Amino acid sequence: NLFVALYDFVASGDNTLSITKGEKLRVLGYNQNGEWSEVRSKNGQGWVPSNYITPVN
Repeated sequence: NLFVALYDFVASGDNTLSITKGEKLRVLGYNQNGEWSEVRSKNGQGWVPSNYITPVN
């Protein structure tokens, strides 16, 4: 189901994705240890730290 950004995140190059607080996100998957999440947003697709997002219930 759908996700939201909890904080602003500035991409640090590579395939990380900048997101801003309140932004809607779709979660595509997790990394090798689960601490990063691959997400799809308006700005596009990339990785953000998992603790920056929460599923909306």
